[PDB]
Amino acid sequence: ASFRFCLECNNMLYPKEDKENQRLLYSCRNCDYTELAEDPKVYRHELNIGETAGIVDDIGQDPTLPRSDKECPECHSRDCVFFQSQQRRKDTNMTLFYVCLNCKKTFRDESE
Amino acid sequence: GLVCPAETPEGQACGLVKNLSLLSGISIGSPSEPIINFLEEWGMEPLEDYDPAQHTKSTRIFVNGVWTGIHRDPSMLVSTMRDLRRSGAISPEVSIIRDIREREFKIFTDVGRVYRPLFIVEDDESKDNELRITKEHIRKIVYGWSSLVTSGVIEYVDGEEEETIMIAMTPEDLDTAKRIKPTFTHCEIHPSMILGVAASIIPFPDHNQSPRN
Amino acid sequence: QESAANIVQVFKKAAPSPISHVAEIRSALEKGSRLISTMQIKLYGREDKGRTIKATLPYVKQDIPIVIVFRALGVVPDGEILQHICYDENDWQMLEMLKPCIEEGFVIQDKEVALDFIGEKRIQYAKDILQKELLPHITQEEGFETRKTFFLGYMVNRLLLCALERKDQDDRDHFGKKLDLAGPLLANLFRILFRKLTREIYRYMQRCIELAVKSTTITSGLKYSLATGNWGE
Amino acid sequence: TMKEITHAISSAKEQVQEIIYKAQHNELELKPGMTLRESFEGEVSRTLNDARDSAGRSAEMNLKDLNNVKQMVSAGSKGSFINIAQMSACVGQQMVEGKRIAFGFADRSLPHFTKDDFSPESKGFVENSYLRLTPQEFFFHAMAGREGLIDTAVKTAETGYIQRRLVK
Amino acid sequence: MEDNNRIISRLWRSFRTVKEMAADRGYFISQEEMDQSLEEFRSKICDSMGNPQRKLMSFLANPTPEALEKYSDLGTLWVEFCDEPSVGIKTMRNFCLRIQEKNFSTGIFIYQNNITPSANKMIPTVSPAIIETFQESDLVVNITHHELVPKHIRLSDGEKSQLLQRYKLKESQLPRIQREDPVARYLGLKRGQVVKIIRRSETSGRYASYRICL
Amino acid sequence: IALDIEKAKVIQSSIYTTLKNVTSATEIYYDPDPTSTVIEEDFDTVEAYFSIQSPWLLRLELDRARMLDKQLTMNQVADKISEVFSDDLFVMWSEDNADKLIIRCRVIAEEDQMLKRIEAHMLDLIALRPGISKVYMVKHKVSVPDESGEYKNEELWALETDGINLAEVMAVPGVDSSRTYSNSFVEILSVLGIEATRSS
Ligand SMILES: [Zn+2]
Ligand SMILES: [Zn+2]
Repeated sequence: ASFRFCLECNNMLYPKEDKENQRLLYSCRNCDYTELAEDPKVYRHELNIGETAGIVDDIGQDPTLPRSDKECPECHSRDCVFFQSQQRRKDTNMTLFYVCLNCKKTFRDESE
Repeated sequence: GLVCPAETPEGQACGLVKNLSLLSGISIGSPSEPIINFLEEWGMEPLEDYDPAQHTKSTRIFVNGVWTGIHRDPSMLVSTMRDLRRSGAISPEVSIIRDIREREFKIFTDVGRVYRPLFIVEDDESKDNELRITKEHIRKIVYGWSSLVTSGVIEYVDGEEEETIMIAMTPEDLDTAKRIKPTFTHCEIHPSMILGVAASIIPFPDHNQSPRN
Repeated sequence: QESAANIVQVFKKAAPSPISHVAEIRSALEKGSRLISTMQIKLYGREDKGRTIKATLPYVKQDIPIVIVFRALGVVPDGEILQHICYDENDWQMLEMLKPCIEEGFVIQDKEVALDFIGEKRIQYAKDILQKELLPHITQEEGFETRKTFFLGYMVNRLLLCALERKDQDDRDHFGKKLDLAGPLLANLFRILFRKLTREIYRYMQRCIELAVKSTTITSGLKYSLATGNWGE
Repeated sequence: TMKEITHAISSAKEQVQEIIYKAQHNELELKPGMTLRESFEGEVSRTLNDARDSAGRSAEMNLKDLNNVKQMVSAGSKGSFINIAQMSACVGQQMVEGKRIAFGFADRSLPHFTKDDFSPESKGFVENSYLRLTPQEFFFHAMAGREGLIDTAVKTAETGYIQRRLVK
Repeated sequence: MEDNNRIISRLWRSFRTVKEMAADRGYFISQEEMDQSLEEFRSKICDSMGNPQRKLMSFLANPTPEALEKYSDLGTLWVEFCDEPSVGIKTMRNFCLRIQEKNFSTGIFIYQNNITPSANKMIPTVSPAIIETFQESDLVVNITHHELVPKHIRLSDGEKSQLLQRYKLKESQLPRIQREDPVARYLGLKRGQVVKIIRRSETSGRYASYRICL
Repeated sequence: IALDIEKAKVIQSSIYTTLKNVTSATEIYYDPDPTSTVIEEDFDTVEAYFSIQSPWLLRLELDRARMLDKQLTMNQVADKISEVFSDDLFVMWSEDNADKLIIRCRVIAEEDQMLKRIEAHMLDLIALRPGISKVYMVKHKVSVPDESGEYKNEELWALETDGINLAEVMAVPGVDSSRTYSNSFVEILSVLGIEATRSS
């Protein structure tokens, strides 16, 4: 989605239809500003984002994390740290995400 | 570490009455400012004027439950306060927790936080891979416990700060008779210290059915 | 005597309830009177129905929809409100959630009305409950409105951070977040006493149409407690 | 025999490391009605249990018709298999609320552990015998017994109420 | 075949059940009249395509040679069905009257989905005779048939005034049974009637209990 | 039918799966032309659906692995959907072969508000295959009379539920409304007569 606000009075953007011309508009109900549609996509629900949870480079300084001696799919190092999805869902899965002390990649262990 | 697992009354109130381990102690109540100041002068751009997008992954910092602004690269803000405590310039009683996995900085002066003591590990060996303390400090024991702390050889870890450290059991190690045994930041003074007055008199409490102890 | 104060907690509230999740923070001045009023940043609309966010303030009958709490604070435009809550313009999910909320307050467009809907006589009281009752720790001064706002933002954040399965419900029994030893006890106790002495010394001064301090309330008061085991007077 | 057992825990340890590898790859299907995660436990549990079960059984048949403890068990005057087991072989798996020692500390059993350690040495499996527990084992074990003591101190009077009612 | 092939299969089981209840109540009925296979049933109460017309199912029945021996005045019963999946207070008078004149004593309407609150508010309006209402979806399976359901039985005001003398009972001291009880309805009890229950017992083989209907 | 393995299943799925449990995501795009899309991976799905409305769109992306578990069909799924709303909601869908399952649709004064209330009414008030969730199968020990007299081992499949409705799950073709049993005695009494109730 990545929606938009508006210059002038920085507010929320509500959409309206370009009847006579057939196309999408976005607007404001505080002033008058109006801009065409950025994308035909308007709303999403999604019933897989957030597994990578904030991974500052410093994620190699959190001593409470495990050490695996594999080798990323790019730099071919041997100092990686890991975990499971941070998506706290009793129905999630258990695949390992790895970060490398020599890049900051995101390679898994998955195979399906 | 903080409370004895065994000593606790049967029936009625059971678990609502806890006894302290031998090593545990309670915080007392330090002052905030000598650390609020010590901060907004070492990288702490005050909350007052904040901009969420210019400062994206800005690690936010808290003081006794108040939000005193964020900080840019913290990795150092961290291993500076920690060096400040070990020399003894920010009471060994204060708690500092860095939760990278969320980008935040916990500051605790509070009065009533149970804490225990541990040996510091620090891979500080330009001669190998080790407990800051050595067999020279030992046999040296005008050398109290106040010095074992004023030299950064031991730290007071409250339950919160505990969360972000890695403790090694047997300092050393970490026969067909003995019990089969299976990043470190601290080591355990001694496991037999997780016990309080009560169990401390029990012989081989590590050989009886726990409910009996 | 063993739950610590001034801290953010988020709890999931059972399938049978108009509320989904809620975040709380018990607040009290570490030194000075010490109020025991907590902040409730609710989240109506169960995990289905077409999901607003309202919060509870001290002395206010009903609850207020976070948007207003912001404009009533000193932040009047949208997106400047989302400014405080969310710290990553590329997190549409969270932001989405907020959307319906913004609509709630879309009817109040400024600081005038903001502090109003909280019922000239009424508007003035609105302020009060914000400078001396609202998240009273931090400080109850005046020109810090901004600060509390970032909190209520850090809070509304913590709420969602969970309602989106990214952070678990707060561990109620994580010992680190819980012991008033002897020294402290005498404290809360002494005050209760010295304060009756304080307003006692006020009566001798309110009769002299022109010594008095009965230093027995602090001696005998202390004894009673320590003797039996009944703190409170 | 004290050896034959050790390696019935080692092998049992790997039949766990094995299904953990095969889970950290999504190489297993969800047994209808159960969560992919839950189904992971369901096996670990059924693995350690069967391990422990014979661990003791090796000693059971290893105690002659002169072993006093055995005698006091056959007579039927005190204790049972289980008892011998936990004293000469393996103490067992510890547990509260039905699941092996939780993660009170974000993603770990004790601060002495690496995050996300789902193994048995972390979730509360005391591999040691009373005759021989390691801190970890010793602790979990306590957390397990602690649950026990709990209801023996709760069901004690609520049971009495339910009783009282039936009477009146 | 669509999903209407089944809305027949049921109307049929619901039927046979009615019958059974009618013979158990204490009326005439052949085991066959109950065993009318689904086959030989279709072609009997259907029109064209393959839909069943109920207005033609309703029927009467009467007190067996025996029933007149214990219960004298037990009148004649009448079971009725209707094609109106929502029958109301109007199509009602057709029932309320049809018997108040023929003079039976037992009315039994089988409402498909539901009768109107205006309607049924005209039942206890024609005594001595009495009328009952049974939902369709509740007679698909004869409940008596269940494993746990033990056999019940009515009792002449003779067999009753006996139990009482024989046990020295004050009526109230007798185990009761609800008027709106599934079985109570099935055998069509009334406030004051008794019922002997006879079930298997892992202690004696058979025990004999009694429930009066409050 | 006693040890009829497949007969077991055949009843299981006849006794609760909702659209909500097979939908990976749902989006509402703006497509004003009822004869082509602003979407790529959809094109085909239009043209191949004109041989043997509102400009507002609503797309659903169902799960593949989820359609094999509770077992379902686009034909069915939609069939249901369609007959749920009926003549005031035109709906379409791809075919089980594709590498992306989808379902487009439109209605028939402010539509962005309506086509959103109909977002829920789709994910929480629509069943595919009440109070009867999970339903497992089991092979039980049932002693029984051999023709030759002696009692012998004749295990038979049985369906255990995870919820309770009786009056209804009783009149289902394929069960024995003479043995059914819920531990909810409260119910039993209401359905089978206080007596049977006691028994429970
Ligand atoms: Zn504008
Ligand atoms: Zn790399």
